[PDB]
Amino acid sequence: ARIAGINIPDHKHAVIALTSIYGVGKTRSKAILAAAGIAEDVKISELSEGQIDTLRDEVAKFVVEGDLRREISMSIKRLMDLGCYRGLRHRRGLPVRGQRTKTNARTRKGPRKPI
RNA sequence: CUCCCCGAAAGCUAUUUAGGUAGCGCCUCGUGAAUUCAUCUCCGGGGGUAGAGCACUGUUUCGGCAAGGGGGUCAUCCCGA
Ligand SMILES: [K+]
Ligand SMILES: [K+]
Ligand SMILES: [K+]
Ligand SMILES: [K+]
Ligand SMILES: [K+]
Ligand SMILES: [K+]
Ligand SMILES: [Mg+2]
Ligand SMILES: [Mg+2]
Ligand SMILES: [Mg+2]
Ligand SMILES: [Mg+2]
Ligand SMILES: [Mg+2]
Ligand SMILES: [Mg+2]
Repeated sequence: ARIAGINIPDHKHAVIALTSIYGVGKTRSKAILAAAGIAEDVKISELSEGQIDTLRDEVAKFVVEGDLRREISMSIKRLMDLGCYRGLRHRRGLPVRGQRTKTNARTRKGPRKPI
């Protein structure tokens, strides 16, 4: 119950439990169990250590966790120092994908700030 | 009424005490006991004043160095220069 440096739940199906890894969604979690030869509905509790290791190498094929967290942070970093319009939206906390800001946009702005 | 000898104090402590009083200090008279007491010289002592000084406690002026702080020029998301 220790993959990619983190601990994954033991009472959950293998397909659901693997999604606890930053960088592995339901699709990738479905591919890994396929690449290892394990069913999806099997709890990782009753998984032999001879099987967990066969999952760890497959997870190594993907850029997950801190390496992904550094790639995403670098991508944003590249826009912000560039001065491009997208990086200016990241600077000012506004939405970047051309959404309306007259109303809404509270996910990027946060809760309301009275005058 | 007279003569002879010595000769103060106006301090301390306490006091419904403060211009009163009490004990002590200072005056007198008597008795007793030590080279007892004083001056000077030499010897043994502690000292924290005068003066001086500025390590300490504070205060003070000038210069040097400078953490830092602030005021600005950009930068500005974080940086920062
Ligand atoms: K818009
Ligand atoms: K008296
Ligand atoms: K007497
Ligand atoms: K004599
Ligand atoms: K002497
Ligand atoms: K001094
Ligand atoms: Mg999806
Ligand atoms: Mg639109
Ligand atoms: Mg006389
Ligand atoms: Mg009384
Ligand atoms: Mg009276
Ligand atoms: Mg003096």
